[PDB]
Amino acid sequence: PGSMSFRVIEREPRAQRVALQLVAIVKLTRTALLYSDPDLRRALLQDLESNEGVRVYPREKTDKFKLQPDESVNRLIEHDIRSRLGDDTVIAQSVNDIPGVWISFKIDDDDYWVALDRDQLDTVT
Amino acid sequence: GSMSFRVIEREPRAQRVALQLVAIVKLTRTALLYSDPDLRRALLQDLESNEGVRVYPREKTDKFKLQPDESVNRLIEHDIRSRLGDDTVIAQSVNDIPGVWISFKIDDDDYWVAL
Repeated sequence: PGSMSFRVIEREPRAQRVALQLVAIVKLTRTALLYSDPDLRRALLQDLESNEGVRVYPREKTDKFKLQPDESVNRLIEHDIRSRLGDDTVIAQSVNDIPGVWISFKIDDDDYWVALDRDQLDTVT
Repeated sequence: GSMSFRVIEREPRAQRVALQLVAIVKLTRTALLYSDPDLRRALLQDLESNEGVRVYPREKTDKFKLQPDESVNRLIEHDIRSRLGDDTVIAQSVNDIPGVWISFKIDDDDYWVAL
């Protein structure tokens, strides 16, 4: 049980909690939409909004967005998310001047956002 | 503080494992609820392979075993049922397969999620 080190566990377990939760929301939202009945898809999207606070927007070439504040916790959360969703995942604090937690996804060649009503990326809901 | 009337001193926090399990079940149930019937096999395969979420039919003949009756488990179970419904079965095994087993229902169809 060693005395020569200096590094100790700090806040990393919380970052993992937050990240794995966000990864679940994005993956399950994508899956729900991918396999949805087209006749029920509006209802699905309303259900996600009302019961999970998840909004789905098309991701357009004309979208502007702002990256998360470059703080150490945010870097760790983002890194943990990208480990599961892919390097090219875009994670933002606002898109088209709407604040939130914004995470990109794709279905084949169609691009989307998941938008969550959260003041901070470092949030456990 | 221990004898005081402050919220933080008198009420246990929601177990994070419980709220996470709730979110997974809610989303899974949502995916299934609005799914295209011809895509339900594909959906179930994707849930298992890509999200680690295994959905099975729940049959009347299923044997299940309840979680150990310890105070933490009672609080987790209470937090799950307060969000999913009091009809929710929560089990440590179904048909002698260990796991975190949580039931849900859509119309006349009963299901398990194993995590």
